[PDB]
Amino acid sequence: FHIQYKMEVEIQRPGDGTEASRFNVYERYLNNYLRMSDCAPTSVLNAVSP
Amino acid sequence: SAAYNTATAPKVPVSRATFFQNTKSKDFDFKFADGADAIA
Amino acid sequence: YKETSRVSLTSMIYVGTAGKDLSLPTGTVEDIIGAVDGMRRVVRTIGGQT
Repeated sequence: FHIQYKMEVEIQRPGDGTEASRFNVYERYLNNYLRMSDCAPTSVLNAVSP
Repeated sequence: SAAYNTATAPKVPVSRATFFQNTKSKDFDFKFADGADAIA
Repeated sequence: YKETSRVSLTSMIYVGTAGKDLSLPTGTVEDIIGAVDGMRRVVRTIGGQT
């Protein structure tokens, strides 16, 4: 099973009046499922989280 | 601070040892040799 | 437990990373017209002694 985590950077420009904006970051790995690592491809316990 | 929070209960305190295995043997202590010289 | 409070009836405008705005309830009236102090008020005497 997959748990989709949202990760976000609240960037508010210092001294600028624009709205504080949330940016989804690192959504290459937080959006795709885990992978059996090639270091230890045998057990699932070695499938390490991004 | 301009954001409205929601009340919640205290959560279970956890450490690393709650989820992850310590892969160090508590029965067999491998010993090491002295030395501070690099040619040695 | 988040303790109960009483609403302060001031401007609740926040301007981002600059924090809370400067609350100017009456603007410039109290600088021109003069301080009011509504807390102490005198009930004028409508009646009297005859």
